[PDB]
This record gives sequence, structure tokens and C-alpha cells, in this order.
Amino acid sequence: PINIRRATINDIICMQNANLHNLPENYMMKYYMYHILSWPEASFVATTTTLDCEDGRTIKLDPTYLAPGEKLVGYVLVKMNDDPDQQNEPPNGHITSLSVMRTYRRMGIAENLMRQALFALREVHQAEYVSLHVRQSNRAALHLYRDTLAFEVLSIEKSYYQDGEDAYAMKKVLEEKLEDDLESDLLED
Amino acid sequence: IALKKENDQFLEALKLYEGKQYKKSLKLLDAILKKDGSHVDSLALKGLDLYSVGEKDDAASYVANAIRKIESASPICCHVLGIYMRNTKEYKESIKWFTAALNNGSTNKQIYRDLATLQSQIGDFKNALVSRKKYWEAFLGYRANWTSLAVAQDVNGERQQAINTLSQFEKLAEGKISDSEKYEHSECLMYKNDIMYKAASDNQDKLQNVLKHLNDIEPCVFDKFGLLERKATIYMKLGQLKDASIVYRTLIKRNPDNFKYYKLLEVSLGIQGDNKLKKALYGKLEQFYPRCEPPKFIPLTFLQDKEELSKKLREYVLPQLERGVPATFSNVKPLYQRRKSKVSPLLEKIVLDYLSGLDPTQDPIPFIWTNYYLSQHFLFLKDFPKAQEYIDAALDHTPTLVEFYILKARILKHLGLMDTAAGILEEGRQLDLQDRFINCKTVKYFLRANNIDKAVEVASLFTKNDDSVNGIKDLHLVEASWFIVEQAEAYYRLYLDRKKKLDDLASEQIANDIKENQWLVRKYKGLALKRFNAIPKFYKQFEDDQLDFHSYCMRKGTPRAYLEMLEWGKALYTKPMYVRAMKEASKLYFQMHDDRLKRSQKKKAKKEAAAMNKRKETEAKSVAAYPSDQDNDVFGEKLIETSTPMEDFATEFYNNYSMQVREDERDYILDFEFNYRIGKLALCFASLNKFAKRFGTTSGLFGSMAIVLLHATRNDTPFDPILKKVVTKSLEKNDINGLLFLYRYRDDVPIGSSNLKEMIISSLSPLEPHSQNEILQYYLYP
Ligand SMILES: O=P(O)(O)O[C@H]1[C@H](OP(=O)(O)O)[C@@H](OP(=O)(O)O)[C@H](OP(=O)(O)O)[C@@H](OP(=O)(O)O)[C@H]1OP(=O)(O)O
Repeated sequence: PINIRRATINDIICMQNANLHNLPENYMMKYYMYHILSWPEASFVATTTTLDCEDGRTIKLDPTYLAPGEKLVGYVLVKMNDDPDQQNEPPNGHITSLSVMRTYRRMGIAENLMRQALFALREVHQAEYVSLHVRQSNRAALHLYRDTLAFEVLSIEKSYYQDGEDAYAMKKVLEEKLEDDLESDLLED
Repeated sequence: IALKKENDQFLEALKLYEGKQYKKSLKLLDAILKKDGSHVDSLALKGLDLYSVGEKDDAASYVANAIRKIESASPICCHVLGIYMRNTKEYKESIKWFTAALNNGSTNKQIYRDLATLQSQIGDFKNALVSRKKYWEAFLGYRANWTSLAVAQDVNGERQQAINTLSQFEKLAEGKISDSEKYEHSECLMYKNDIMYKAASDNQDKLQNVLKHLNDIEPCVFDKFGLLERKATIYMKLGQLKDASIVYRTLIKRNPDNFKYYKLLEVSLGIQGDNKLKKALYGKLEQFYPRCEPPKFIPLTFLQDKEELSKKLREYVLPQLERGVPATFSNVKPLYQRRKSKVSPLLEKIVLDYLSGLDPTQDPIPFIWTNYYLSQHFLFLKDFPKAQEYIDAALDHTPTLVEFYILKARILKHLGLMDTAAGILEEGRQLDLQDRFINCKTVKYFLRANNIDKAVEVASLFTKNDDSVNGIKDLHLVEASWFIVEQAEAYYRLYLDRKKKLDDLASEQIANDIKENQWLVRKYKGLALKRFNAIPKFYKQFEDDQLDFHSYCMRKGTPRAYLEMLEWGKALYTKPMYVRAMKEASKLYFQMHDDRLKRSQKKKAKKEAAAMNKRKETEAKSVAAYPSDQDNDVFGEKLIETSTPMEDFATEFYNNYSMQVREDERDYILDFEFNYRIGKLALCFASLNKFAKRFGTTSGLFGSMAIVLLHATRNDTPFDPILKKVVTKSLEKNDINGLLFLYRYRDDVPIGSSNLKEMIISSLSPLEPHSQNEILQYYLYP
């Protein structure tokens, strides 16, 4: 199954690999180090997991492997806006990149990664809004970010990506369900 | 005294350089290097200026000249040289000159921060600490200088000192933490609590103190995840499990998709190893978190009842099949791996049942994706016919899904049909020409088929080619190890193939063909080794990328993350792709060693020369990895013509790995084969020994090494280690892997090569055709 957790620098080599496989927009390691070492509580990864059973023990020499029986399938790379010009501006975050292996779609991973990312920005950095870019032809992403995560389309940036495609710049400002009360004993009856 | 006249002009040159105006700074300098020419200061600064504008070779000359004319210098000269050495990655040298600057009486206390960084970079924290302290003394004003010091103290084991350094600033800073600094403060509060926790060990009183501190800082700590995790852990070490249980439940609530939190909760409740109560636990958590995996999935790892298990398995898989989830099988694959015999038949029946009640026309999504699942199911069980049939059925229904082509290609890969698999992925690529994922899959498969040019052309659809014909350079530029390694392993196979055709040659057409294959074999051996060598360059760069963070992390205020970076940096040369490159490149280096040890047409010829050297030009532009100025050896000629293979392997690959690697992840088979060639037959006995302890003396490979080691005793090479290794035997006086190993030394050890080749070809029966044909084509061959 898929595990969701906070990222550390032990993930960035594989994160680079995911990016290199899933996207044309690529960065050198130092750019990942820059993120993970500046905002160490903001980016999250989705990995596979191999739990011990009551009945894959070594790491495969494979560029997607984070650890024995654990390979990266997705990540959301996040930062706060650290442009000096906007130093006076209210604190805001940016989704540098979000990627999920297509073979792992229809599982809510991208959304899960995002919901954590957004909360991390709100809690750890008191971010007042967050923004990101998607390709115009990306309807799934548009749907996810706007219809599910309530982002708004702020601008349409012409010729944003390398191949000349236009981007949608999106931004977002930051009941009685059943839930653990965190007191009562979970076991009964 | 017109020396003041020239010295003031130099100071002007220095200021001009500081302003990032090199050109000017040079003009003024060249002026001084006319009346004097032996002015060390200007020579140095000139060297530095030259470097800044790209005149690298001449810079080195002026720096070399300056240094030769010094053997002391002015504090500024030493300083300027320190910088040049820092820029050219000569860090130990940089530390010497930056140090000399101070010895020769520099007043610039800012040099200590430069040293602190360099000394940290080369892993000399004992001295880095000395620099962090002096700098800290000279500038108590900036918090970064405090955090820097605490880290240096932390790293040097001075945990109490580190704690006191952090605490000290807290006291001075009380009531003076602006909102823009609250984050750094929050990070330093947690970093301190980290050190206290490390020191607390398992001391109950010390531990309760760390918790007291944790609740003290909670309101100013924004890393709620990091804090709650620390809190839970302390409770566990205090044996207060009920409290820990609460913390874990809080963590789970914050991120109910993190398996770790659950597994840890089990322990805190004491119900680990009690399936009845675990099933109970997750049943309740499923109510709270109905859309998360752990509650649904974890029961699948322990439930012993075949009935409830089958039920729970259905509830997990079928909904995913109904929603058309491609990753349904992968989600349960680790169960197929750890509970193969118990789970796979239950899922086979479950899914086979499900399929039977589906209508292809009314239920198209579940239908095709159920077939997809089953194809993977039987592929995993190595039943390829069925795997083929079920994916065939999916494609029959809907041939527009990229996944079906990948799974199909994958099945043929296991059947040993690379070329065909590549073709099938190529077919699928047409469905999504704008998706780089399927593109990369395709590139990889063409490489497995040794079709490099096709691979390169496909990959080049997504690379940023500017002044190049393909994406090979950009792929090196962006550190794409997945490609470079795979392509290196391809070049190696092409090198073995072409070597065969070259050995298969026995009127002048054969001669011309002979010269063409000789070239290709040379070309491929060279590029295979050159590509493998790109990896250690990437990772040496990863190591060097730390430099700026020794300072940046201190100023940004992320000491915890920074320490993790240091841990990361000290494990770089143990990473999978690196070890892969190293291990695979050893085949080449080892061979090149064993081989270095064992073994009128003027006019027309001038036309034949300009013809082959004209194609080589066209070929170079296609295989060039690095920009022309930075690399003249595009085919790896120098790499393969080396006369120090075993050394180059150690220098470029093995040393860095051997120094960082943990004993419990070490490749003793590799150590054995490396020392055997180095001559250290003593470490060979150690390898076999240390290897024997972890895998037993029953392993066929264990015996293979031993037999190759026994033949070493008599009669080679110096008597001393021959006797030491010969007397070492006191501690010890199928299996295809074992037979294949002994074959690799059919030469050194005296055994019938033909007879052994027969035994290996008999132990191949079981192995899948893919692994089967790999050994018959590349492992055992004339
Ligand atoms: O190692 P490769 O030759 O590159 O093939 C891998 C391998 O699959 P197989 O070895 O079973 O053919 C992986 O399996 P693991 O070793 O990681 O367990 C795998 O990942 P999954 O099996 O988890 O899917 C992946 O498959 P994919 O990338 O489609 O998910 C697949 O690569 P290929 O599909 O490209 O052959």
C-alpha cells in the first residue's frame, strides 16, 4: 500500500528521480537540498511500504528505492516565498512541484500530499496564502486544485513551460463528524 | 618610497574586485605588473580575477607563480589565495592560506567563518569548532553564530556545552523575538530539546526533565509533528504507555495515512502479537478514518483466519478494481511477498470470482482493470501464459490505456524478449506523447535491448537540447543517473556482443569489417566505463553541494535539518545507483587488470583516414557527455588505455564507498575480488570470513570463494601471507551462484572449464528465461 509522511533529505535523491521520470522541468540536487534544508517541515512524500507479516528485505539497486521494500511514488516539494522584495509582504508559500506516478492515480495521493502541505504551511509558517502552476491542458490537476482543494485561477501565463505551453497560475488563502476524542479507551465490548 | 604608490593602486584593484568589477581590477593590476612584475599581492589577485572571468588556465599560472615566489606573504595575499582555493574546490589548501592570513597577522575576524565552513566540509569538526568559537566571540550579535557553535559542540560530543550555548541566547533574547524570527527560535528550541533528549539516554529523571522542557517550549514550537513525535517517544522510554498512546492517536489524527504511527500505537497499547485485539483496534480506527489505508490494510498482514482474511481482502481489492485503480495489485504485492502461500490463493479466487460476474459492455472499467490485476497476479507467480492471456483480454476490450502496454512489455521482459518489449512500450508511447513517464519507460527498455540510438532519440523528446544534437549532455547536466547507468550497462553488453563478432572472424572485406568492429568494441568499452564514471562525479558533486549550508542553515535557523544533511553526506557513496555503478564498473576494471596481466596506399589511405576520422567526428557530437571545453575524451579512450586499473577503480569508485559503508551492508564478495587483485590476500581471508559469519558456511558462494582462496595458498605469492592465509584455515577445516563464481576463476583455479559450463547450464532449468538467457549470452561464453 501507500504510506504518506513528511520528507527528509534522505528522500531528495529519489525525489529528483521521480521528477526526472514524470516531468520535463528538472532541477539539480542543490535545488532539492535548498528546499529540504530551508523548509524541513513543509514537503511530503508518498511511498510504497512493506510491513512485516505474521508469516523484500534488502534494497534493490533501483533509482526509486528509499529503503528495503520502500519506493517513492510521489512527492510535493514546498517552500515559503523568500524573495527579499516580498520580505515585507505577508508570508506565503509555493508548490515548487508535485508529482505522482501515473500508475498510482485514482488513489487520492496528490490530494493527501497537498492537504498535508497546505496544513504544514498554515501551522509551521503561518502562511496566509499559497500558489502554484499547472499546464492549461492539465484537466485532472485543474479539477483537483480548484474543485477539490478550492484554489482559484489567478492568471494565465503564456508560454510558461519549456515547450511553450501556457500555465494556469493558481492561489489559495489559508462539524459533527465521527472522530477520536483522544481520551476514551479505544478498546471496549 | 614609491611602494606606497603601488600598494595603494593594489588596494584599489582589491576594492574593484570586491565590487565584482574584475575587468577593471585587472587593468589596474596589469599596470602594477609592469613596473614590478614580482609583486606577490597583485599576482595573486590577478590569478583570482582571471578565474572570475573564465581564464582558468592562466589564473592557475598566476596563482602558481605567486605561490612559487612566496616559498611568507601579506595577510591579504593569503586571504586572496584562500578564496582561489575555495573556488577551485581545493579546500585543504584553502584552509592553509586562510590560516596563514591569520598567522601573518590578519585583523579580519571574518576569516574564521570561512574556515568554519571549509573545516566542516572536509569533516574536520574538531578544528571547525575552534573557528566557530573564535568567530562567536568576535560577533556575539548574530544568532547564526550561536547556532553554529552549538552545532559544532553537538557534533564534537559536547552535548552539555551545545545546550548551554543555545540556552544562553534564549536568555539574552528574552522579550526580543520579533515575528520574523519566531521560526528560527522555534527551530532552536526543538534542536536544544533534541540534544537534551540524546543526553537523557534511558535515565528516567533526565527523561522526565526533557518532557518538562518540551511542554515549556510547546507554544513557541511550530514543528508540532516533530514535537509530538518526541513526546510520544519519551513516554515510551518512561514506560508510561497509556500517555504515549494518546500522543500516537493525536499524530494519527494529524496524518491518518502514515502507517508508522499505527504500528507504534499497537505497541503503546500492548496489543502487538494479539490479533484479536488488533483486529478490534483497526476496526474502530476504520470508523474514524474510512478513506485511509492502514486501518483497512494492516489487518491483512496478521489476520490468521482464512475466512475473515478472505473477507477483508475482498473489501480492500474489489472497491479498487471497481474504481479502475491501476495500482490495485501493487498495493497488495507486499502481501504476495510476505504471505505468498496464504494470501495469493484467496485473492486468486476472490478476483476470479469478481471477474465472472462482470459484463464487458455494462461494466467496462472494472472489467478491463480486473483483467489487468490478474495479468500481474499470474506474472508474479511466474505463470506467463496466463499473464499474457489476461492482459491480452484487457487490450482487446480497450487498447487506449498506456498501462496495458507496460504490463505486456513487462511480461515479455521476463520471457527474455527485450527487443519485443521495447517495441510494445514504443507502441504505448504513441498514446501519450506528452507524458514523460511512458517516455522514460520506453527509453529504458530500448536500452535493455541494446538499442542505444533509439533510446537516445526517444529521451531527446523531453530533454533541453540547445547547442547539441541530442539530450545526452542535458541528461548529464541534470544528474539523471537512471539513464546514465542503464545506458552504461547497455554499452557494456554491446561491447561484449561486438567482441564476439570480432572473435567470430576467422578477401579484404573481412579485413575492413575487422577494423570496424575493433573500433566499436573500443568505443563501447570506453563509453561503458565513462558512463559508469559519471555517477561518482554526480555524487562527489552532491558531497560538494554541502559547502554553502554550513553557513546557510545556521542563518536560516535549521540546525536539526542541517545535522541530518551531514548524516546524508556521509552515506552518499552507499546509495543504490552509486553502488550499482561501482559494482558494474568493477567488471571492466577487474578485466582490464587480468588482461594487462595475461596478454602502397598513401593516397588512398589518406582518403580512408579522413573518412573514418570524419565519421568519428559525427559520432563524437552524438555521444559527448560534457561541454567540449570541459572534456576532450568523449569516447573514454584514456579510461580504457589506463595502466592503473585497480587503482582508478579504488580512486574513482571503491575507496569512498569502502570508507562510508556499514559492515551490515558491505559486499564481501566484492572486497574479496578487489583484494585478490590488489594482492592483499590477507583481507581476502577476512572477506570470506566476515562473509561466512552472516550467510553461513553452507552457501555455495561461500565454498566458491574458499576454493578460489585455497588455490591461492599454494603457490602464490609471497610466502608470508601465503602461510598466514594457509594457517588461517584452522577456523574452517543447484547453487548456480556458486558455480558461476567458480567459473569466473576457471583460469586462476585449475578446474575443467568445459565440465563446469555444463553444470551451470543444468542449474538454469529453474530460473526464468530472462535471467536464463542473460547467463548463456553474457556470463558463460567463448
Ligand atoms: O526491475 P525492473 O527490471 O526495472 O522492473 C521493475 C520491477 O518489476 P519486475 O522486476 O517484477 O519486472 C519492479 O518491481 P520491484 O522489483 O520493485 O518489486 C517494478 O515495480 P512494481 O513491481 O512495484 O510495479 C517495475 O514496475 P513498474 O515501474 O511498472 O511499476 C518494473 O519496471 P518495468 O515495468 O519498467 O519493467
